[PDB]
This record gives sequence, C-alpha cells and structure tokens, in this order.
Amino acid sequence: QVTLKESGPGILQPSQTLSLTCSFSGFSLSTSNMGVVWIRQPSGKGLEWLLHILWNDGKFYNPALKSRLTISKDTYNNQVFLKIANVDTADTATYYCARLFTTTTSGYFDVWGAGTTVTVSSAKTTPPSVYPLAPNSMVTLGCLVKGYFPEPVTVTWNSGSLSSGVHTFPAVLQSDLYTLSSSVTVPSSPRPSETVTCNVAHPASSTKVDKKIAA
Amino acid sequence: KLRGVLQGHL
Amino acid sequence: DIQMTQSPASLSASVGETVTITCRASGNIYNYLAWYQQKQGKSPQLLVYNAKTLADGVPSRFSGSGSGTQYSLKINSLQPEDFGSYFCQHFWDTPWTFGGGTKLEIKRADAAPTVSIFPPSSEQLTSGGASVVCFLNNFYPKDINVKWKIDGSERQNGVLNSWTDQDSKDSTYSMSSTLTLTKDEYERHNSYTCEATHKTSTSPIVKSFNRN
Repeated sequence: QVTLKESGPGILQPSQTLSLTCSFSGFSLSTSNMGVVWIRQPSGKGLEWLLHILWNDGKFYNPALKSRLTISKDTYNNQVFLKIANVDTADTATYYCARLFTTTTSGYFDVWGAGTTVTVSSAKTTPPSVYPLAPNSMVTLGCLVKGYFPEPVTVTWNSGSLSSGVHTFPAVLQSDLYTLSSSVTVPSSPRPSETVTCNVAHPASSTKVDKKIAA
Repeated sequence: KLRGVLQGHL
Repeated sequence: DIQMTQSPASLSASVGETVTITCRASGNIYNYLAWYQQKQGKSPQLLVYNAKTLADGVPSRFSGSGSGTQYSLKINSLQPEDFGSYFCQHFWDTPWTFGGGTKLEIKRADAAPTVSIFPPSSEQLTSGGASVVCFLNNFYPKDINVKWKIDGSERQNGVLNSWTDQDSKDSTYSMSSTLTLTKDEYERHNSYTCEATHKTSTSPIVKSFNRN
C-alpha cells in the first residue's frame, strides 16, 4: 500500500509561487533509503528531474531551477511540500511525486503518484466560440472550437450517436487561449438530408452548446 | 562504484 | 552535464516482433540506469533498474543490458500491452537526466491522407476573425507535411498544426492545419490552398477554394 498523491492550485498566473503537496502512505520518511522525488512532464513531452528530499533531510536540486526551489517534509503527517518561486509559462506541466528508493548500490522510483496538472498563464476563464465547418460516398464535416480557457473541452457528435469517423484534435495555444477542431466523416446521403450537429462543453465556464452544420 | 552525495544519495 | 540520448524517437512494430531501444549517456554512469514505461495519459511505471535488474510485475521478455555509456532495453515477442512510451533515466551524478523517450507504435499498411479544406464560417467572419481549416485524416505512416498557399504563394505565418495520437482502432494518424488571418486580410485574397505531402504519393494532395 505504498501510495502518493499530489495536490496543487491547478492554475497560476506568472511570477507567482507554485505550492505543491505530496501526501503519501505505506512508507515512512523516517526509514533509511527512502525519499520523495518531484518530476514533471509537459504534455506530450519528456520527463524532467526537479529535486528530492531524503529520510535524513538531505536535499538535492536541479541546478537550472535550484534558485527557485524549496522543499520540506512533515514526517508525522506523511507529507512533502514543494515550492517553485516565480513561475513562467514554461513551468506548465504535469507534476509527479514518487517514492525514491536509494542505496549505495541502487536507485529507482518504484511507485509514482497519478500526477497533477499545473497551468501557468495570465489568461482568465473564457468560454469557447463554436464555428461550423461545412464544405465521393463520404463527406467530412467539422467543428472549430476557438478561444477558450482553460482546458479541457469535450466535443461529441449527435449527442453520441456518431462515434465512428470522429477525430478530435489536441488543443493548441493561441494568444493565451486554446483552439481545437473536431472532424466527422459520414456518408454523403445522411447529410444534409439528416442532421449533423456537434456538441461542445466547457465546464470551467459552464458552457454547453449544440451547433448544427448547415450546407 | 558506490553512490554518494554527488549522485544524490545519503 | 550528464545527458541521456535515447533512440529511436519512434518505432513501429507488430505483436510477436523483438525490438530494442537504445540509450547513450554522455559520460560513464556505472550501470545506474532505470527504464520506465508510460501508457498514453498515465503515470510512468518502473520496468528495469541498475541497467539489467527487472522490477516486480515485469515479464522476462523484457531485458536490459550494457555498461559504461551504452545501454539498451530489449523486448522479446511484443504483446499488445507493450505499446506505449519508454524512458531511460540515470541515477549517477546530479542532475539526474531522462532520455527523450521512445514511442513504440503499431505497424500497419500505408494509407494516404483524406484531405478536406474549410473556408472561415459566416459566423466567425462577423466576429472579426477568419480561420481556414484543413484536415488530413487517416494516413499511415505518421510522417507528413502541409503547405499553405494564398493566391498561389506559400504562406507560413499564422498556421498552427495539431496531430492526433495513433488511433486505437485502425492504427492510423490524423492532423489538422489551421491558417488564422484577420477578417480583412482574408478578404484581400481569393485563392486558399492546403497541400499535403506524404510518402504514399510522389505528388502532393491539393485542396483549394476561392472566396468567390
């Protein structure tokens, strides 16, 4: 029952201080060879070692970030506290804490947390604009979902009935705002003969809209 | 080699 | 500092195949190399430590090997659950460093993209903007190029590309390419063209419309 769980603010404006908590159980930071490490991974990119704190209060830092980093432990409540000072947008990533097992002859992270997502931007909550994308045996339609913040957005076709031939593309950042498109391929007969609408939700702004695609 | 301080171990 | 150079970035394979991923350290790390496996959307799990010691839960079809600066991870007879990403990481001199990762992906038949272009919508135009979108759907392999042209001439400012992960059902890839202009810039031109270049044809696929 070794477990770790990250907690954090979720969203932060630049220049601020990122505070992350790791709550762990199933092992003690009073036992030798034990530590907690922080690792981060920007969406779709590689992993980066930030720092770790050990059972004997030894601390080790990535020199590129060491000036901005602070870590402590509360061994009785099984928690490790991470602070990153002065965040810029490049500090946007998934953050993992994990148990470090370390000896004079081995090292590894054998149990990780699920991770917590951290977004650094000046942007404010902003609903999306939904625009219809209209033009063989098949026709492709689309839905442009533009200018929202923050992630995520759900896109569905005909409330779910259309599942095959649906692609929804990863969001992309444009002036502190996300834009994403969804694509649907149906036979040229069902459309415009029958109704094709995309259904778009943006829960952070309580946005729920349906947009029919007229020819 | 053994791992020590410079390799992040204590 | 001590850097891990992992290759290949991407590897296409079939169940039953044997593949090997390589990792090179920029300096001796004395066999202190771990391998982690990451499923799409998930936290990484430990596969191997000290270069060749298998972690708990890991089948013998995985093995590590190497010393000095040269290490590799070998997977005998791939199984469906093996598809995902793999990372090496060293535990020698700080800073600890991870390899860039290897995407182990599913092999399938070559397929040409289905390309579709879409003029900015009426509704978008009334707001003050104009995005032109192009879909390049269901191709294989994943390597692809898109060129935008306005009135016959290549354009690069204002284009944003997005690529899907490998499709779980047909093992195919897709991408969207979006050219964003101002309303008034969009209206000073007539011809808009999206060109896809993919190894399935020596001649590019061309989708085009006139603002009329």
